[PDB]
Amino acid sequence: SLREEIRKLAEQLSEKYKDEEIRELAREAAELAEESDDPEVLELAYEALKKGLELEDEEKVKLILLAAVLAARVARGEVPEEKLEIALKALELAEASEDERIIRGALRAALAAARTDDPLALEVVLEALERAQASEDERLIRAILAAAYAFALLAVAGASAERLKEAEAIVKELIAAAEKGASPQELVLLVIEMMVKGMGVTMETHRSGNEVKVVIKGLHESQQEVLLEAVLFAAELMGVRVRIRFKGDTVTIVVREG
Repeated sequence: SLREEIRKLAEQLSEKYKDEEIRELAREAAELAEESDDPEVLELAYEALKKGLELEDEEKVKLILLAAVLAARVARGEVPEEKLEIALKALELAEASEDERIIRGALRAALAAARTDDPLALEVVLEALERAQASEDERLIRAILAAAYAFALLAVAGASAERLKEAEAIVKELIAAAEKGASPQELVLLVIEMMVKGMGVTMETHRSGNEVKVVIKGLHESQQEVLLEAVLFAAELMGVRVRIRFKGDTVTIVVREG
Protein backbone atom coordinates (compact mmCIF):
# COMPACT_ATOMS: atom_id res chain seq x y z
CA SER A 1 0.00 0.00 0.00
CA LEU A 2 2.97 2.29 -0.64
CA ARG A 3 1.21 4.37 -3.30
CA GLU A 4 -1.78 4.89 -1.02
CA GLU A 5 0.60 5.82 1.82
CA ILE A 6 2.24 8.38 -0.48
CA ARG A 7 -1.25 9.73 -1.15
CA LYS A 8 -1.81 9.88 2.62
CA LEU A 9 1.35 11.95 3.13
CA ALA A 10 0.11 14.25 0.38
CA GLU A 11 -3.21 14.61 2.20
CA GLN A 12 -1.53 15.41 5.52
CA LEU A 13 0.84 17.85 3.84
CA SER A 14 -2.28 19.37 2.25
CA GLU A 15 -3.81 19.62 5.71
CA LYS A 16 -0.65 21.15 7.20
CA TYR A 17 -0.41 23.87 4.53
CA LYS A 18 -3.35 25.75 3.00
CA ASP A 19 -1.15 27.29 0.29
CA GLU A 20 -2.52 26.75 -3.22
CA GLU A 21 0.87 25.92 -4.77
CA ILE A 22 1.79 23.33 -2.12
CA ARG A 23 -1.62 21.71 -2.44
CA GLU A 24 -1.40 21.48 -6.24
CA LEU A 25 2.19 20.20 -6.18
CA ALA A 26 1.21 17.70 -3.49
CA ARG A 27 -1.78 16.56 -5.54
CA GLU A 28 0.41 16.20 -8.63
CA ALA A 29 3.04 14.23 -6.71
CA ALA A 30 0.41 11.90 -5.27
CA GLU A 31 -1.23 11.33 -8.65
CA LEU A 32 2.03 10.75 -10.54
CA ALA A 33 3.10 8.25 -7.87
CA GLU A 34 -0.27 6.49 -8.01
CA GLU A 35 -0.04 6.26 -11.83
CA SER A 36 3.53 4.90 -11.67
CA ASP A 37 4.54 1.24 -11.79
CA ASP A 38 8.10 2.43 -11.12
CA PRO A 39 9.29 1.61 -7.57
CA GLU A 40 11.92 4.35 -7.72
CA VAL A 41 9.36 7.05 -8.52
CA LEU A 42 7.41 5.77 -5.53
CA GLU A 43 10.59 5.97 -3.43
CA LEU A 44 11.37 9.59 -4.35
CA ALA A 45 7.74 10.69 -4.05
CA TYR A 46 7.56 9.09 -0.60
CA GLU A 47 10.75 10.74 0.65
CA ALA A 48 10.02 14.13 -0.90
CA LEU A 49 6.60 14.09 0.76
CA LYS A 50 8.20 12.93 4.04
CA LYS A 51 10.83 15.68 4.05
CA GLY A 52 8.06 18.11 3.09
CA LEU A 53 6.34 17.31 6.38
CA GLU A 54 9.63 17.61 8.31
CA LEU A 55 10.67 21.02 6.95
CA GLU A 56 9.68 24.24 8.70
CA ASP A 57 10.08 26.58 5.68
CA GLU A 58 7.11 26.46 3.28
CA GLU A 59 9.25 27.83 0.44
CA LYS A 60 11.59 24.85 0.84
CA VAL A 61 8.47 22.66 0.88
CA LYS A 62 7.57 24.01 -2.56
CA LEU A 63 11.10 23.43 -3.89
CA ILE A 64 11.16 19.83 -2.65
CA LEU A 65 7.76 19.11 -4.20
CA LEU A 66 8.55 20.78 -7.52
CA ALA A 67 11.70 18.66 -7.85
CA ALA A 68 9.78 15.45 -7.11
CA VAL A 69 7.03 16.26 -9.62
CA LEU A 70 9.58 17.13 -12.30
CA ALA A 71 11.53 13.91 -11.56
CA ALA A 72 8.36 11.81 -11.91
CA ARG A 73 7.59 13.54 -15.21
CA VAL A 74 11.15 13.01 -16.49
CA ALA A 75 10.66 9.31 -15.69
CA ARG A 76 7.73 9.37 -18.16
CA GLY A 77 9.57 11.35 -20.82
CA GLU A 78 7.19 14.28 -20.37
CA VAL A 79 9.56 17.15 -19.52
CA PRO A 80 13.18 17.89 -20.54
CA GLU A 81 15.86 16.85 -18.09
CA GLU A 82 17.06 20.46 -17.89
CA LYS A 83 13.94 21.43 -15.93
CA LEU A 84 14.72 18.82 -13.27
CA GLU A 85 18.38 19.88 -13.24
CA ILE A 86 17.31 23.49 -12.70
CA ALA A 87 14.96 22.55 -9.86
CA LEU A 88 17.66 20.45 -8.19
CA LYS A 89 20.30 23.17 -8.46
CA ALA A 90 17.79 25.66 -7.03
CA LEU A 91 17.09 23.25 -4.17
CA GLU A 92 20.86 23.04 -3.60
CA LEU A 93 21.16 26.83 -3.36
CA ALA A 94 18.17 27.00 -1.01
CA GLU A 95 19.47 24.29 1.34
CA ALA A 96 22.85 26.04 1.67
CA SER A 97 21.24 29.31 2.81
CA GLU A 98 19.40 30.80 5.74
CA ASP A 99 18.63 33.93 3.67
CA GLU A 100 15.00 33.76 2.62
CA ARG A 101 15.76 36.02 -0.35
CA ILE A 102 17.95 33.25 -1.80
CA ILE A 103 15.44 30.52 -0.90
CA ARG A 104 12.56 32.42 -2.55
CA GLY A 105 14.73 33.48 -5.49
CA ALA A 106 15.76 29.88 -6.12
CA LEU A 107 12.12 28.76 -6.18
CA ARG A 108 10.98 31.61 -8.44
CA ALA A 109 13.74 30.88 -10.94
CA ALA A 110 12.94 27.16 -10.96
CA LEU A 111 9.21 27.76 -11.41
CA ALA A 112 9.74 30.33 -14.17
CA ALA A 113 12.09 27.94 -16.00
CA ALA A 114 9.47 25.20 -15.67
CA ARG A 115 7.12 27.38 -17.75
CA THR A 116 9.34 27.51 -20.87
CA ASP A 117 10.33 24.78 -23.32
CA ASP A 118 13.01 26.81 -25.14
CA PRO A 119 16.18 24.65 -24.85
CA LEU A 120 18.46 27.66 -25.23
CA ALA A 121 16.71 29.49 -22.40
CA LEU A 122 16.76 26.45 -20.10
CA GLU A 123 20.51 26.08 -20.60
CA VAL A 124 21.09 29.76 -19.74
CA VAL A 125 19.08 29.43 -16.51
CA LEU A 126 20.82 26.18 -15.55
CA GLU A 127 24.27 27.66 -16.20
CA ALA A 128 23.34 30.74 -14.15
CA LEU A 129 22.22 28.67 -11.19
CA GLU A 130 25.34 26.49 -11.49
CA ARG A 131 27.52 29.62 -11.38
CA ALA A 132 25.59 30.79 -8.31
CA GLN A 133 26.12 27.49 -6.51
CA ALA A 134 29.86 27.66 -7.28
CA SER A 135 30.00 30.91 -5.23
CA GLU A 136 30.70 31.54 -1.57
CA ASP A 137 29.38 35.10 -1.94
CA GLU A 138 25.68 35.15 -1.09
CA ARG A 139 25.68 38.68 -2.52
CA LEU A 140 26.67 37.26 -5.90
CA ILE A 141 24.11 34.47 -5.49
CA ARG A 142 21.31 36.99 -4.99
CA ALA A 143 22.40 38.98 -8.05
CA ILE A 144 22.55 35.85 -10.19
CA LEU A 145 19.11 34.70 -9.04
CA ALA A 146 17.64 38.07 -9.97
CA ALA A 147 19.26 37.91 -13.41
CA ALA A 148 18.20 34.30 -14.00
CA TYR A 149 14.59 35.02 -13.03
CA ALA A 150 14.41 38.18 -15.17
CA PHE A 151 15.85 36.24 -18.12
CA ALA A 152 13.41 33.35 -17.60
CA LEU A 153 10.43 35.73 -17.53
CA LEU A 154 11.55 37.12 -20.90
CA ALA A 155 11.68 33.60 -22.34
CA VAL A 156 8.24 32.70 -20.92
CA ALA A 157 6.83 35.97 -22.32
CA GLY A 158 7.95 34.83 -25.78
CA ALA A 159 10.91 37.09 -26.50
CA SER A 160 12.62 36.26 -29.77
CA ALA A 161 15.85 34.27 -29.94
CA GLU A 162 17.67 37.45 -30.98
CA ARG A 163 16.28 39.38 -28.00
CA LEU A 164 17.01 36.49 -25.63
CA LYS A 165 20.58 36.48 -26.95
CA GLU A 166 20.77 40.20 -26.12
CA ALA A 167 19.31 39.56 -22.66
CA GLU A 168 21.84 36.76 -22.13
CA ALA A 169 24.62 39.27 -22.84
CA ILE A 170 23.21 41.48 -20.08
CA VAL A 171 23.05 38.46 -17.74
CA LYS A 172 26.79 38.05 -18.31
CA GLU A 173 27.43 41.78 -17.77
CA LEU A 174 25.41 41.70 -14.55
CA ILE A 175 27.36 38.74 -13.19
CA ALA A 176 30.69 40.36 -14.06
CA ALA A 177 29.51 43.63 -12.48
CA ALA A 178 28.50 41.87 -9.25
CA GLU A 179 31.89 40.13 -9.13
CA LYS A 180 33.62 43.52 -9.44
CA GLY A 181 31.59 44.91 -6.53
CA ALA A 182 28.74 46.78 -8.21
CA SER A 183 26.25 48.28 -5.78
CA PRO A 184 22.81 46.71 -5.22
CA GLN A 185 21.27 49.73 -6.95
CA GLU A 186 23.52 49.24 -9.97
CA LEU A 187 22.59 45.55 -10.17
CA VAL A 188 18.87 46.41 -10.13
CA LEU A 189 19.64 48.95 -12.87
CA LEU A 190 21.19 46.13 -14.94
CA VAL A 191 18.00 44.06 -14.56
CA ILE A 192 16.00 47.04 -15.88
CA GLU A 193 18.37 47.20 -18.86
CA MET A 194 17.96 43.46 -19.48
CA MET A 195 14.18 43.76 -19.58
CA VAL A 196 14.26 46.92 -21.71
CA LYS A 197 16.58 45.34 -24.29
CA GLY A 198 14.61 42.08 -24.17
CA MET A 199 11.42 43.95 -25.03
CA GLY A 200 12.98 46.04 -27.80
CA VAL A 201 12.59 49.51 -26.28
CA THR A 202 14.87 52.21 -24.90
CA MET A 203 15.31 53.77 -21.50
CA GLU A 204 16.41 57.12 -20.13
CA THR A 205 18.43 56.99 -16.90
CA HIS A 206 18.76 59.94 -14.51
CA ARG A 207 20.98 59.86 -11.41
CA SER A 208 20.14 62.55 -8.84
CA GLY A 209 22.07 62.32 -5.60
CA ASN A 210 22.21 58.66 -4.62
CA GLU A 211 19.00 57.73 -6.46
CA VAL A 212 18.55 56.19 -9.91
CA LYS A 213 15.50 57.13 -11.98
CA VAL A 214 14.65 55.29 -15.19
CA VAL A 215 12.04 56.56 -17.64
CA ILE A 216 10.77 53.87 -20.04
CA LYS A 217 8.52 54.89 -22.93
CA GLY A 218 6.82 52.77 -25.56
CA LEU A 219 5.98 49.64 -23.56
CA HIS A 220 2.65 47.89 -23.83
CA GLU A 221 1.06 47.34 -20.43
CA SER A 222 1.47 43.58 -20.89
CA GLN A 223 5.20 44.14 -21.30
CA GLN A 224 5.16 46.59 -18.38
CA GLU A 225 3.73 43.85 -16.15
CA VAL A 226 6.51 41.38 -17.00
CA LEU A 227 9.24 44.03 -16.72
CA LEU A 228 8.02 45.25 -13.33
CA GLU A 229 7.73 41.69 -11.98
CA ALA A 230 11.38 41.09 -12.89
CA VAL A 231 12.53 44.44 -11.50
CA LEU A 232 10.53 44.38 -8.26
CA PHE A 233 11.72 40.85 -7.49
CA ALA A 234 15.31 41.89 -8.27
CA ALA A 235 14.92 44.78 -5.83
CA GLU A 236 13.71 42.38 -3.12
CA LEU A 237 16.71 40.12 -3.73
CA MET A 238 19.10 43.09 -3.58
CA GLY A 239 17.48 44.81 -0.57
CA VAL A 240 16.76 48.01 -2.49
CA ARG A 241 13.66 50.23 -2.42
CA VAL A 242 11.84 50.80 -5.72
CA ARG A 243 9.03 53.28 -6.36
CA ILE A 244 6.97 53.23 -9.58
CA ARG A 245 5.03 55.98 -11.38
CA PHE A 246 2.83 55.67 -14.46
CA LYS A 247 2.21 58.70 -16.69
CA GLY A 248 0.53 57.89 -19.98
CA ASP A 249 2.39 55.11 -21.76
CA THR A 250 5.52 55.95 -19.74
CA VAL A 251 6.72 54.03 -16.67
CA THR A 252 9.18 55.69 -14.27
CA ILE A 253 11.20 53.50 -11.88
CA VAL A 254 13.04 55.08 -8.94
CA VAL A 255 15.73 52.90 -7.34
CA ARG A 256 16.99 53.91 -3.88
CA GLU A 257 19.75 51.96 -2.17
CA GLY A 258 17.77 51.35 1.02
